[PDB]
Amino acid sequence: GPESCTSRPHITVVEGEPFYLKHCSCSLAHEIETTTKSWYKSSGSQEHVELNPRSSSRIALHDCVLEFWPVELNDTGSYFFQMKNYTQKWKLNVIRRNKHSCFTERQVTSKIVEVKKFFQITCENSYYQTLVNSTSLYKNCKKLLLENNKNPTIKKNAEFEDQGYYSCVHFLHHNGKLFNITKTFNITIVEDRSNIVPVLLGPKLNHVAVELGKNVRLNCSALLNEEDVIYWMFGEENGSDPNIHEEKEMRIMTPEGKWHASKVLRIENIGESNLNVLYNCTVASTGGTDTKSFILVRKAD
Amino acid sequence: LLWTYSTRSEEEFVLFCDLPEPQKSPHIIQDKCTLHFLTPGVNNSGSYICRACCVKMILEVKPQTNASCEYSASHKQDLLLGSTGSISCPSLSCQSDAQSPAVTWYKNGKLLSVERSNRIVVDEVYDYHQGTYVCDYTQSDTVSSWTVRAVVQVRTIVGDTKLKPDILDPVEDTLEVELGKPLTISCKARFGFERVFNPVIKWYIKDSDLEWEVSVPEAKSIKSTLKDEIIERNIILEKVTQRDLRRKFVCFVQNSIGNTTQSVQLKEKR
Amino acid sequence: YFGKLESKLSVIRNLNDQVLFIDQGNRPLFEDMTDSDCRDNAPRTIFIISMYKDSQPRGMAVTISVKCEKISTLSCENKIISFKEMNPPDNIKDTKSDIIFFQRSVPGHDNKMQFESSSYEGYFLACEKERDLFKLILKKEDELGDRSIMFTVQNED
Ligand SMILES: *[C@@H]1O[C@H](CO)[C@@H](O[C@@H]2O[C@H](CO)[C@@H](O[C@@H]3O[C@H](CO[C@H]4O[C@H](CO)[C@@H](O)[C@H](O)[C@@H]4O)[C@@H](O)[C@H](O[C@H]4O[C@H](CO)[C@@H](O)[C@H](O)[C@@H]4O)[C@@H]3O)[C@H](O)[C@H]2NC(C)=O)[C@H](O)[C@H]1NC(C)=O
Ligand SMILES: *[C@@H]1O[C@H](CO)[C@@H](O[C@@H]2O[C@H](CO)[C@@H](O[C@@H]3O[C@H](CO)[C@@H](O)[C@H](O[C@H]4O[C@H](CO)[C@@H](O)[C@H](O)[C@@H]4O)[C@@H]3O)[C@H](O)[C@H]2NC(C)=O)[C@H](O)[C@H]1NC(C)=O
Ligand SMILES: *[C@@H]1O[C@H](CO[C@@H]2O[C@@H](C)[C@@H](O)[C@@H](O)[C@@H]2O)[C@@H](O[C@@H]2O[C@H](CO)[C@@H](O[C@@H]3O[C@H](CO)[C@@H](O)[C@H](O)[C@@H]3O)[C@H](O)[C@H]2NC(C)=O)[C@H](O)[C@H]1NC(C)=O
Ligand SMILES: *[C@@H]1O[C@H](CO)[C@@H](O[C@@H]2O[C@H](CO)[C@@H](O[C@@H]3O[C@H](CO)[C@@H](O)[C@H](O)[C@@H]3O)[C@H](O)[C@H]2NC(C)=O)[C@H](O)[C@H]1NC(C)=O
Ligand SMILES: *[C@@H]1O[C@H](CO[C@@H]2O[C@@H](C)[C@@H](O)[C@@H](O)[C@@H]2O)[C@@H](O[C@@H]2O[C@H](CO)[C@@H](O)[C@H](O)[C@H]2NC(C)=O)[C@H](O)[C@H]1NC(C)=O
Ligand SMILES: *[C@@H]1O[C@H](CO)[C@@H](O[C@@H]2O[C@H](CO)[C@@H](O)[C@H](O)[C@H]2NC(C)=O)[C@H](O)[C@H]1NC(C)=O
Ligand SMILES: *[C@@H]1O[C@H](CO)[C@@H](O[C@@H]2O[C@H](CO)[C@@H](O)[C@H](O)[C@H]2NC(C)=O)[C@H](O)[C@H]1NC(C)=O
Ligand SMILES: *[C@@H]1O[C@H](CO)[C@@H](O)[C@H](O)[C@H]1NC(C)=O
Ligand SMILES: *[C@@H]1O[C@H](CO)[C@@H](O)[C@H](O)[C@H]1NC(C)=O
Ligand SMILES: *[C@@H]1O[C@H](CO)[C@@H](O)[C@H](O)[C@H]1NC(C)=O
Ligand SMILES: [Cl-]
Repeated sequence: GPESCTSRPHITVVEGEPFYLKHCSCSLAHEIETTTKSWYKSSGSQEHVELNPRSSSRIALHDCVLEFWPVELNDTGSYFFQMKNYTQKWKLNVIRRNKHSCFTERQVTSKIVEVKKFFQITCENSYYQTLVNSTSLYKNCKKLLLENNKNPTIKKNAEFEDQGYYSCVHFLHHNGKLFNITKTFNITIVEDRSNIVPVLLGPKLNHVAVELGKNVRLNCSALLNEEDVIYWMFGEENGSDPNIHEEKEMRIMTPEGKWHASKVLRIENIGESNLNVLYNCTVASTGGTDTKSFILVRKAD
Repeated sequence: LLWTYSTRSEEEFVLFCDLPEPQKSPHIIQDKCTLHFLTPGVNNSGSYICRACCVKMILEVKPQTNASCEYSASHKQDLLLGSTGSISCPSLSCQSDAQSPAVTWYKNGKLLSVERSNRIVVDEVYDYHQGTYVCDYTQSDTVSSWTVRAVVQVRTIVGDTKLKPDILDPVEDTLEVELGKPLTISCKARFGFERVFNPVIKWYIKDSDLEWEVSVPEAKSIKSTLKDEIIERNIILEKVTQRDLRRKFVCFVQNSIGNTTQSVQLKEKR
Repeated sequence: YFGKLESKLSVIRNLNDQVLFIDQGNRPLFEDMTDSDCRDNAPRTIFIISMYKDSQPRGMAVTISVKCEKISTLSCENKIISFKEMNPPDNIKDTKSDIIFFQRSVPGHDNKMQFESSSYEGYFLACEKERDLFKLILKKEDELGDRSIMFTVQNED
């Protein structure tokens, strides 16, 4: 109330599971007028056969949806919806059920959770919520002892013992026959993946002595993360300078897993313009930045 | 309305104006009509008026003899970022939670309609969960059914570091200096957060097995953030001489994990 | 002034784990996807996060792109989200930009990300449920703790 339309073009589903297809631009508001909605299926090279709304058949076409009670291996194909000033398509691919198991390998949704950080499994379904009889949680296809309501949940601080496949099954009855919707999560616990706020080593302002004609090698070191970037700013906006060269950065990993990056700015044939101008070096992270300025002062000062 | 405050070795307290319409909302601080009481003892007790509608408040203070349990809750609480945490009422921790004796919670003045238990259980803690938490519960006697007020201050903290500190300044293992002139080398070091923090930042001078300790001047915390802490301590040479070249100046820095040093060898500009 | 540094292939997801993707309608949407579905729905699900230099550093300057047929870059022009038909620029001759965002970790939650617009400060990239779909929109920070402005970036590193 409302429900997400299947916007994604390619859909993978497992055989024997009640599945549905909901078109977009679906508004069931009381102001909305009724209109002719058409669903068609394609098989192989070309078919474009209109979907059959037969007397309580496996396929159920109503309101905005194309229900399947359930999907089977032969349902794989290209589906299409047509409306007044609206056309949608999908590439349905129905994969084989792992019979010597409780959940199929391919229909897994992996999540990585950090140790001692909030871990949760909420066994929910909203579309088939009215038809659901009982719901259960499984860890590596072994049932879990809980209060086991209309939604059994896990809520704890993650421990390496929580690593495993969590099958979430929803049993429902459809005009006599029992079906189930199973959604497995591939949870893998991993050690403190905490990042450091980067920092440039040395003072914030450097006056680097040198006389005209000669060359300088401004070195900017940084204590940063693996994914962090270190760069130099020397007026690329005013155009390109053929005397300022930004050498390829160097990276090392300290025994305690600390990253140090060094990038040098080569300033060839120092001229009067290269003097009393701030050559900034900065660290950039998802968790912070730090900037350093290097002023070139005459050796005579 | 009569509220009671059971003091100890170290606590805090607040008294906010309660009225039908939120129209607006001494040495002890005052902010947003909510008058706060810091370090009182047995003094801060009695009637307090706020304003026709008049909000009457008859405060009472008494010291706590001893804790009713082993795991008696603190008035300063720490919530780890990104994990599951709890804000337990100190005034109602030792009774555990057989049945919630009508607990009302207030986070920075605003009421918390959902939370009515002895504990606020925060599923996933974020920085905004930080603040002044006030747990209020009514306890009856002979005629007066006075309310009990306890104030817990909670902070959102990141788990203690697993890394030793970092010497930001100096970096270079050498230094160009002119003799017969003063010199003050600065040592800047960054320390990853620790719950119990006992950092070390000191300079020392060594010449092979010979070692000299510098004690003056005092260290200084220049920056303190959420993840880290930067401390700075200088070494002063009133006149650098030829001898200061025979030795090395080493800055020492250490936290609960380990130590890191940066020794600077002095060289003359000549 | 912004200077294109480097790129990374990433899959952006919301906190209810819904994968961000560009549909046939060429609009950026969120949807529940199994690892298989996410893989099979590439390149729509795989985004090109490009990092930039900044003349006035104020957090990780970044562009968000997708190579469906050709590369398309995310714009927040006129406070409205759109995918402009263009490759990430090599240079941006301005302090603020409708295509540049500051990718920033949330305090204590180092793997949760927030993208503030460089052009409209106070406004962030967010997931808002509009009718029958989850749109990637640009909204001003209204209340503390808004989880719709937080995201997870799974790299191919
Ligand atoms: C959700 O709904 C689906 C259907 O839509 C259910 O799927 C069926 O589940 C079973 C078990 O997962 C499938 O597997 C079948 O297992 C048989 C053996 O199991 C028994 O014997 C072993 C012995 O070691 C025991 O350990 C075990 O507990 C069982 O007692 C196999 O024999 C089947 O293989 C083939 O042979 C038989 C004849 O013997 C044929 O009739 C079969 O068709 C098949 O060719 C098979 O592997 C079964 O296939 C599933 N049915 C369908 C139609 O898909 C899910 O169980 C349900 N979810 C839950 C939680 O209940
Ligand atoms: C809060 O808790 C603290 C403990 O953490 C508690 O302190 C203790 O108080 C008692 C008194 O209430 C002290 O014990 C007495 O000490 C005096 C000397 O100072 C002795 O003369 C007493 O001896 C008589 O009683 C004994 C026991 O019945 C007999 O065995 C003996 O023969 C004597 O007749 C007695 O030992 C105790 O030393 C302190 N301890 C500490 C560590 O403070 C405090 O009193 C509690 N608060 C309240 C209000 O009760
Ligand atoms: C190199 O860096 C300088 C300095 O940049 C500043 O300092 C760093 C250590 C970091 O903290 C940076 O984040 C920070 O920007 C650049 O020049 C400086 O730019 C700032 C921002 O534009 C200027 O501030 C403004 O100044 C005006 C006028 O006084 C005020 O009205 C504003 O309120 C604001 O404070 C600052 O004046 C300016 N300083 C200098 C020394 O010019 C510099 O542009 C940059 N150079 C290059 C080549 O990138
Ligand atoms: C459940 O999630 C885990 C990851 O959390 C998946 O495990 C990963 O699976 C691959 C399988 O090949 C592992 O091996 C890798 O293979 C490549 C082959 O090219 C090789 O180059 C690598 O060096 C590596 O050996 C990978 O290590 C493994 N990782 C972990 C942490 O287990 C698993 O596949 C997921 N399950 C499902 C059903 O999707
Ligand atoms: C869950 O289902 C049971 C059983 O339902 C029956 O079997 C299904 C496969 C399908 O054919 C249904 O139409 C059947 O009713 C429910 O148990 C029944 O409950 C009614 C009273 O509500 C009782 O009269 C029946 O005798 C029960 N059936 C049996 C087999 O004992 C049960 O109520 C359902 N629970 C929930 C929470 O949905
Ligand atoms: C830039 O400065 C850094 C830091 O001083 C230099 O890098 C390290 O130097 C130490 C010297 O004790 C070596 O032990 C490390 O192996 C170096 N690490 C790296 C990552 O290079 C760096 O060499 C300097 N570069 C220039 C050209 O001056
Ligand atoms: C600083 O850290 C070093 C290790 O990096 C400590 O040195 C160790 O000291 C113990 C004795 O306490 C010896 O058994 C080890 O062999 C030493 N290790 C090395 C590699 O020398 C040192 O004690 C620490 N200093 C302080 C003040 O804590
Ligand atoms: C598809 O498979 C189901 C399996 O129950 C079967 O009933 C149906 O007839 C099949 N359809 C076709 C077209 O073969
Ligand atoms: C058709 O639908 C689109 C939205 O999908 C709308 O912009 C357009 O105006 C509609 N055209 C007509 C003729 O109704
Ligand atoms: C109140 O009493 C305390 C001792 O319990 C004392 O330290 C404080 O100064 C007193 N305050 C006033 C205002 O007299
Ligand atoms: Cl650190």
